[PDB]
Amino acid sequence: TLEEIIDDDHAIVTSPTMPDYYVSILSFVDKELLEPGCSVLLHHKTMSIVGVLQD
Amino acid sequence: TGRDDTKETVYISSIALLKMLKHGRAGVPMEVMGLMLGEFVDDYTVNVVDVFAMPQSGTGVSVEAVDDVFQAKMMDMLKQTGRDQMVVGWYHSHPGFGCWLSSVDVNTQKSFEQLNSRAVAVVVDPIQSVKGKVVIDAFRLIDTGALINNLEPRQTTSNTGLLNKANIQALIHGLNRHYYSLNIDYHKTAKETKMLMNLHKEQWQSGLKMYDYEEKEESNLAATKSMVKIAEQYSKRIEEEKELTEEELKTRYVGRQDPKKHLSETADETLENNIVSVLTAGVNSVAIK
Amino acid sequence: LQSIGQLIGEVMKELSEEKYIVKASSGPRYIVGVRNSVDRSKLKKGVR
Amino acid sequence: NDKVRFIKDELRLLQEPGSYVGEVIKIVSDKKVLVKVQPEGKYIVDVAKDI
Amino acid sequence: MSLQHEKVTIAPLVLLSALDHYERTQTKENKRCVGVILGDANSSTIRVTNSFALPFEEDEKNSDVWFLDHNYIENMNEMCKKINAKEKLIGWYHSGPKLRASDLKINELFKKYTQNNPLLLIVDVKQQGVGLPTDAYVAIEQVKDDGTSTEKTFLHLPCTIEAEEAEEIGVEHLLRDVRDQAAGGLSIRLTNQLKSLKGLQSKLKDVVEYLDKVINKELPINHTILGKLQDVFNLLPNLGTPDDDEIDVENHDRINISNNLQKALTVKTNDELMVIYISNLVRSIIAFDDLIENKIQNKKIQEQ
Amino acid sequence: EVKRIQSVPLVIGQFLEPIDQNTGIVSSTTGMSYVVRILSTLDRELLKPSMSVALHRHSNALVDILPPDSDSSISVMGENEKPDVTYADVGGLDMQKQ
Amino acid sequence: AQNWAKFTATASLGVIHKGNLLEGKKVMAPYLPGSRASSRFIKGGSLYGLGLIYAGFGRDTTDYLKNIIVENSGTSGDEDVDVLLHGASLGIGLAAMGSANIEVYEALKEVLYNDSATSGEAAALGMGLCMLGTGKPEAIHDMFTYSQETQHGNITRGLAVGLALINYGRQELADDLITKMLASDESLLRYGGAFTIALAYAGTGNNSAVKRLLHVAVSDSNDDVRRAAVIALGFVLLRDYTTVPRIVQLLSKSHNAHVRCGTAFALGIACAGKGLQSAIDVLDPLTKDPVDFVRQAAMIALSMILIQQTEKLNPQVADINKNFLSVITNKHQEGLAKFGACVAQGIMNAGGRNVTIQLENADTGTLDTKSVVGLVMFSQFWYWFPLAHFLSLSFTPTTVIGIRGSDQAIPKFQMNCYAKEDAFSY
Repeated sequence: TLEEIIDDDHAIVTSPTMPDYYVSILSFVDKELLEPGCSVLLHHKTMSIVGVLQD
Repeated sequence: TGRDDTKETVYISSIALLKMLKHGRAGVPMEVMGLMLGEFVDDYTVNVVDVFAMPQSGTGVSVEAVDDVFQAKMMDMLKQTGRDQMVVGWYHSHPGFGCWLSSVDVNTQKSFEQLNSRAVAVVVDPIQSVKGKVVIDAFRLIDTGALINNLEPRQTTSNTGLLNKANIQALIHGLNRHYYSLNIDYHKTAKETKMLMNLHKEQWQSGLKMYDYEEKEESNLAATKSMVKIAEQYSKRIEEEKELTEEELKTRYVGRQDPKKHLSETADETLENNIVSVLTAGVNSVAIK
Repeated sequence: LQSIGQLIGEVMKELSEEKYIVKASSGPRYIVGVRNSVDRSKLKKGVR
Repeated sequence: NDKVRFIKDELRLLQEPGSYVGEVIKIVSDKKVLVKVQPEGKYIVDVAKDI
Repeated sequence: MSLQHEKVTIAPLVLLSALDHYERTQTKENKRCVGVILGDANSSTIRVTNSFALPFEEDEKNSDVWFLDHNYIENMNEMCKKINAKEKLIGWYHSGPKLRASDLKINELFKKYTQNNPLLLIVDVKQQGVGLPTDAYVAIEQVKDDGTSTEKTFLHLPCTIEAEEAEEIGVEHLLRDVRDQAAGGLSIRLTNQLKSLKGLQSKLKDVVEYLDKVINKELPINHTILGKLQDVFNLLPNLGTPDDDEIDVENHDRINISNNLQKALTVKTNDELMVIYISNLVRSIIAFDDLIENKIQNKKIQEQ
Repeated sequence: EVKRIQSVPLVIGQFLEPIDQNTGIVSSTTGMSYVVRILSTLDRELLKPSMSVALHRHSNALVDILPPDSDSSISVMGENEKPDVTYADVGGLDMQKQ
Repeated sequence: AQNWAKFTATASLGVIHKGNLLEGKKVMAPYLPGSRASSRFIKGGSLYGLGLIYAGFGRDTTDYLKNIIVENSGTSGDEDVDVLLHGASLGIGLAAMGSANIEVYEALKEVLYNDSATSGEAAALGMGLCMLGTGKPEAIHDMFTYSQETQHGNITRGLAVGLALINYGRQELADDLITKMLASDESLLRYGGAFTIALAYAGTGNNSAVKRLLHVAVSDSNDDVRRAAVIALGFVLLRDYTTVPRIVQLLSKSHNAHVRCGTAFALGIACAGKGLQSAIDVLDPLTKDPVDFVRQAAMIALSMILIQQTEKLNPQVADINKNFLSVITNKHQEGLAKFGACVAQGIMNAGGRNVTIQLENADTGTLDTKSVVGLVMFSQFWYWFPLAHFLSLSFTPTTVIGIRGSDQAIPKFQMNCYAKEDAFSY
């Protein structure tokens, strides 16, 4: 769940499993398609916002 | 070089396998240790004759736990009895890990290489063995300088070798670093084997004794009455067997809690017993009298 | 530095003489072995 | 032969990577399913060839 | 000292070492290995943990001439206690290959060290018997008149084994055997019953020959020994009495139960038969579907 | 060989439900559900009701079974821990008693 | 190439020059002892590659080698003296193949008494080859005793095999030797006993020989003795080689991987010379067996069957070749598996697709010593990876050439079988 968006192409995402992360924003997403509250799709090995094609 | 180099097949005699296990099982969960007496012949054939343990002056597997006096004193004793021979390795136990040496135990093995050129470090698992057979593996440590410049493959050829993956990945890194591992074999004398097979001596007397016959009559009544009670269920079971598939039957109608299994087994038990009972008693009257 | 930390638990309830059930103070129940110095009459439910 | 072949390799089968149980929330059209594993977060993840 | 020791259970390792030690010292008949015996006692259960060799030289010209390394024993006792404290001096083994009248000179040396009466383990080292070739004797002291006033004699105690997890599995691991001293299954108990009969015939000869040697090879008349023998005959069964009859009635009951129990097994075996023919029934429908698929496959073969 | 993969240490699961005879679903007391293979020479006669069971830590597998008495925080009291308060000690409320 | 890899490499050369004696000696000439070598492996394995060329013509080469043997059987602990003495012993064993020169036998027997830890395996085998097929009891008495007394691993293996070697075509005269060995408790003497039945009862099928080797696989739980018993069935049964798949079908259902691994070599040995379609069906789950050394045996065993045949007349050869290449490339397969694929590929297209492994000549309907000794040797190599060039003694060309027999030269062959072109020149 996108907790707050930091303007530098980084974001603080809240996995519901509890550790928060200063992730990077990669390809196949736009930063005005992310709004606080939006769900994000995270890369498992190094956390990154890889998208949200979700309904 | 001085030799082509290949890792030892360890022919661990009966008395040494059995002894390391006794000491190390008792020592759970501490590290346990001691020295190996043997002889080195051939290009890979180490026969380990006996072991003897090294009294703990440390936590075990330390150089505070290896005492110079102790080492001296034990050797001096073994000469009187002719058990003095050269040290062909040292054993230890991990009972928290598989066969895989930890960093401290590599440091212990690095000191043994100075003592003896062909010294092994043998990891004995006292409880943690993953096969019916005892898992023990022997390792030798040779320098990083030969291994890196690619002399490790040459050393491992012209032998069947042993590959284990008990700690998976962790083992592989360690294995690599140290050296290698090789099949472990067991030396059996046919004197040794025969003593071990016999375990009783009043077996001859016992086979012609019996119990009181009051509790025999009791087992026979209990057996017949109990089989009525699972015979009632047994009729109900074969009302069913109307559901396609073996698995579906077991899940749905609880086909595993089987009345069938418990009757066959209880009938078998009381049955086999009454064959022997008649046999023993009928021998006793006519033989003795 | 040649000492270690040891997870405290409590004997939840005896299964056998070799195998005890210890519930640990981190959550999960374990089924544990014994040191053989540990007295078997001193190991029962409540004891830590 | 089924009994002895089976017990022997069954040991390597008991080097399990584990499992989890989730439940299908909804599908997506990249062939992926959103599952919620029960005391954990959801995973968007692909099907094998077994389903 | 205590005489309270009703059994001795000996680990596989104790047996294996002492025996192993005989050829490690490279002794042959009429030269002796003896070693220290370590373990638990002061109890009914004797539990024999370990053993270690001593040097031992026997001169038999005079049975008052003997070699024993005294200092060796004390030294070794202390080192073993630091591995494991449950190891005490509980005796010494003699390597056989028989008992002597001479083992009693040696036993006195071991009473010195101990707080139990030393166990004298006569380990016979060529290995005769279908049982264990290990005898246990503990010296017992009692006032008795058979030409003596106070007797020290050695009373036999049973030898059996007990083993750890590790030690049992290590035995099993050596052995390619399934055992036959077990008396578990039907098969095993059959083997045993025949071994028991053979055990009985061989001992009876030893008793029969002993008695021929008094009366014709002139050993003395030993009232005390015979006395014991007499009672064997006195406590014999006698048939053609109602006692013989109670046995007949007994046989009937057990064999009736075997028949009724067997009839249960006749249902079990027969029931299963029907279930297989069900599996055969299913396999023909399945084979039909296959046979249809394979009809289609053949047209492809022609085509291509 | 299978009785030698029941090694200590072990962690307790609780069997949730069968779905095969060599596969079942357990519920760990770590807090993770698993779908685990069941060891052989174990009966499934008694895996059918929800019962404690022992799991191997590093793979999640049902490597042996526990009797239904084990793995409770509670116990049956009354051994000597029961009060002395009989029917006799209570005064009236005769309707409530009956 | 380094170590024993170099010992292999100097030896491959005699495969090349097998049947050419002209430049035979010349090619190994710089690499011979007393001249320029960088290492001991060159000096020894050069004699090895020399013996492969000269087998059955080797009277010249026997004499040279004897000097090398007495030199190095009066000194030990020097690495050089040992690695040399091993290759010399192989050399001399092949060269003295079937001549039964007593002088060669005594000299090889000093290598054992010298107690080299390496050379005594080579030398034990070489001995067994020299005296081959007389069954002389005195030879056996020498080899059996020193086997019991030494505990050396390499040495003891050599002499149990040698006891099997010397008995060949004996048949019902090997019965005393067979029983003694299979009743030794050592694994080594049990292993060779199985092969005593194989070599002796080769070339003639017997009911007896089969009953006795089925008992061995079941009765011994040591993994090598189980293997040895399966291989041995092939050799007896190369008369009727269409009974062999039917037996070993059963022995490929086995839980024990060794038993499975030996089934490969038996069908290899039986069905080498003429292809058989039944045999391919048995060897198919052996490539799919998940134990590394079972794949290893299987891949080689497939190639020897379908040797000297096209891929356009047999559908299998195409698939099996494609597969061999799959195994090599993958770094996801073990080294055992890589060995099986590479070496099998080399047996298949061998000789320019012009040599076969004959199962025995039908022209007279007898067994041929060179072929047999080649394969039994081939089948041994988990104990010594260098030894698999012994297959050059068992590769025989079968080919039609017309000879004008009145001056013994070769005029071009003209067949009654008709030509057709394959139409390529671009």
